[PDB]
Amino acid sequence: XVQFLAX
Amino acid sequence: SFVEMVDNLRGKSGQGYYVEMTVGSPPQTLNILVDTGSSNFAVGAAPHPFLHRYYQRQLSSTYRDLRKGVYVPYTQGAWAGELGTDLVSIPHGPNVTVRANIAAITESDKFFINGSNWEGILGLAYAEIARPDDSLEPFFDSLVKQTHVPNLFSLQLCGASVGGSMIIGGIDHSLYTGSLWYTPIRREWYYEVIIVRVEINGQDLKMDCKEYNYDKSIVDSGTTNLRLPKKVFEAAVKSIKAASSTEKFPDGFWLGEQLVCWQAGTTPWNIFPVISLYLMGEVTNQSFRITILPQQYLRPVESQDDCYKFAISQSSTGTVMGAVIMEGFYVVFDRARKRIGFAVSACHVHDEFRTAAVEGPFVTLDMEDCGYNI
Repeated sequence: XVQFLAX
Repeated sequence: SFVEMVDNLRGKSGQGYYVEMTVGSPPQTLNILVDTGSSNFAVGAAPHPFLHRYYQRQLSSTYRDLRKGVYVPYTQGAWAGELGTDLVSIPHGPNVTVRANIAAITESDKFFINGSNWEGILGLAYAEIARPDDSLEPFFDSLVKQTHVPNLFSLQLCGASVGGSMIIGGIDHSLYTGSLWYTPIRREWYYEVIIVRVEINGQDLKMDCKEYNYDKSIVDSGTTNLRLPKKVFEAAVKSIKAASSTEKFPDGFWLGEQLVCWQAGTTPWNIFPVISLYLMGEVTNQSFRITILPQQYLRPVESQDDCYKFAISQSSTGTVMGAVIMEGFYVVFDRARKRIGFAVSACHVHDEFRTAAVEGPFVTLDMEDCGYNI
């Protein structure tokens, strides 16, 4: 796999 | 005293950890992935091929439409939806019910996972990084504002069907051994921290600490891997290869593009090195270090063969201390005192020869300079 916030 | 919150997390290895949350009235319970790397609470609210259930707003008498759309992009995936508020409880969490913001997810891209058992996400970070903006109060902020629950939570992520505990409002001493060591939360947005030194099997990687935190370092339960800035990743791989040189592996293994498998129960854990990150401490010029095992950074991919993926990977958005790091430790998100605590997890995967460790204090100078500034 999981790859949680863009940034 | 927190016994009823013990073992309240579940998951499939590499697919995050989730807690049950009950939304609306009459109750609708859903499985919610716990994400310290974002700040939006969002739940599937319409059919999706990978969802077996979802939030049905029209059936909740207490649902209030906020009449505003919301969109959140993550590293690979994204979702779009509609904002509202509703009653929310965590049945194996604190004994309270709060009115919280909820993003009802109506469309998504590469967000939900086939067979993961979770239907939403709980962003536990701070308002600064909430969408659409910092005025959308995150769940934990609502919890603390509306109730007596202390402004602290802790996570024990137990690796490999995985499980663990999210203790809300305190610390449970059965979940760790040894001492808790704390690092400051540098800034309340992500859970940002400062890494001051990195070692592979006790050998200093010898990079400028500014590289370790370019452009930030964060603790992120919604990311599986330990992710490192490119220059750091490249150096780390070189060092890990050298330390494990008694065995040969294809270049693609270190890039996560190739798996290597061993016959059931023969993985030579001992040929891979331990990895230590030193973190800024609570006292001037004082640090401590957390140390993980290959059991943490070599992840099982589900016969009579045990296949593994190297779960340290490259990042262009700074260091991400994901499950690879967290699975070694009981991690205390002490928001009230602006600090994050680490202790050896009572549940972490290890062997008869090595254990994850949290050790200190050490002397590290000029740690303030390690952090990135705009």
